[PDB]
Amino acid sequence: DIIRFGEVSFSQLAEGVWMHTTYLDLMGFGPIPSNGLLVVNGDNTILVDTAWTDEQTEQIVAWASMVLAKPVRAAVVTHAHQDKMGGMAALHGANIATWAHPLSNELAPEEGLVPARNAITFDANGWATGEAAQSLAPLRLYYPGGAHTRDNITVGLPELGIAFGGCMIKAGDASNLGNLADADTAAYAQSVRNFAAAFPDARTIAMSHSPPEGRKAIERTLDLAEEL
Amino acid sequence: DIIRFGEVSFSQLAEGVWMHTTYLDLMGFGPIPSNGLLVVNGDNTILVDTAWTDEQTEQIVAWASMVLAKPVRAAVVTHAHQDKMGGMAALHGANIATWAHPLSNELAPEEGLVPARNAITFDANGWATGEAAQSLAPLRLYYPGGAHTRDNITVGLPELGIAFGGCMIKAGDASNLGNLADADTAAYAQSVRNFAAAFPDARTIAMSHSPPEGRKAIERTLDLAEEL
Ligand SMILES: [Cl-]
Ligand SMILES: [Cl-]
Ligand SMILES: [Zn+2]
Ligand SMILES: [Zn+2]
Ligand SMILES: [Zn+2]
Ligand SMILES: [Zn+2]
Repeated sequence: DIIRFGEVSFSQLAEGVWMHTTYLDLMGFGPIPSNGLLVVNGDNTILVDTAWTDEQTEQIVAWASMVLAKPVRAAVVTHAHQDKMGGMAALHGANIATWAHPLSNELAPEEGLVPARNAITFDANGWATGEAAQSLAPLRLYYPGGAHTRDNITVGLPELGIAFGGCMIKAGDASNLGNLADADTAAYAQSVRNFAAAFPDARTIAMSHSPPEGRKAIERTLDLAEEL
Repeated sequence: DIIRFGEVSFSQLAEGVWMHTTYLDLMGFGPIPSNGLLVVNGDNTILVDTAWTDEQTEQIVAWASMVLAKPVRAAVVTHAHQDKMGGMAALHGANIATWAHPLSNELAPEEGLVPARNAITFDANGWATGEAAQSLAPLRLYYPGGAHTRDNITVGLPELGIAFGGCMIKAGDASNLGNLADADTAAYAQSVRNFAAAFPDARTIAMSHSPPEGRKAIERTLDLAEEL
């Protein structure tokens, strides 16, 4: 079931938790879907990942404030690629506090992308702490290590049993890990393992480029990551 | 009009000149087409580019020897990416002399690809000379400079008015230059210009990822390359 608003497709994964999907024909080979989340916190929403473009990101922001009546107050992006950070400028124009891994902010300019305004502090165990943890709660943010990119992070909602693997996690029937141009192939398997252990009980596994699934998406991804 | 043989699609562009198209779902976003050529030289064919895989390349080789009755005697590859060099092992297994730009041979191992057995000697003007020019005639091979990759080369057939731009050239209605992960963005425009001037009279412009077209494909590609 899907609500289509402008260029955006919204699906409810759980109460207060929506998925947004937008498309871009990145390389002329056909439109590519990209998935993020909208997480309701009281009278507002947390945005996980932008759409591909400013204009698509603006449509997400308007949907949250005008249809959900839960305007976006903070956003976190899962690494410095265009499907996850392409609309950063629209967020900053709306004066929305934005958050990323410190390495995503270093890498974004060379990628043609705008850095977030805040660095997430991750503790020595890979969990967010400090201002990021407090402001983005109930979301739990976890850095699993290098995989799809060196800066990729993951976000979880343990109470609801939902964990979002970003672009690191691929579908349970994947034949490949998608775009490895900036991947960390040596660490990929272990970082999948860390993520699986960071959210050991979540049964709903969401990811950037295919719809939500069960934990087999982790199993297939690790299998693929192990034969790199 | 298209002949489908196994996984391969063959189109005749001119007498003695065929196009081969094969598909691979490279990143899980849908199958991607890749185009090469089969050029009849007397009782044999010259192969321009492999298919995505050994198995697809073997089907091209069998088609040439068994249906065309013009077995492949030499092959040239237009740079070190999988759509152009993925089936190098099948060529060498068939004992087919293979040829590439010297930089494609240096780059191929890190890409997971097998180097060709011969380096093409390009003269100071970017045209092939020596053994490559003699053995691959009537094909004219031209190095335009860095663009889609630093090693990309182009092949022409002036008498037939056909010029093949590889992956450097994109379609007349392209919105982007496809996969720029290894591109040379500073030199891209000038190398498109060099190619356009290397084959100034060809009216049929073939390329890797869309069907043959007129010279507007050059015009649109350069326009895109100029705004990088
Ligand atoms: Cl969990
Ligand atoms: Cl010409
Ligand atoms: Zn990515
Ligand atoms: Zn992605
Ligand atoms: Zn290429
Ligand atoms: Zn290509």
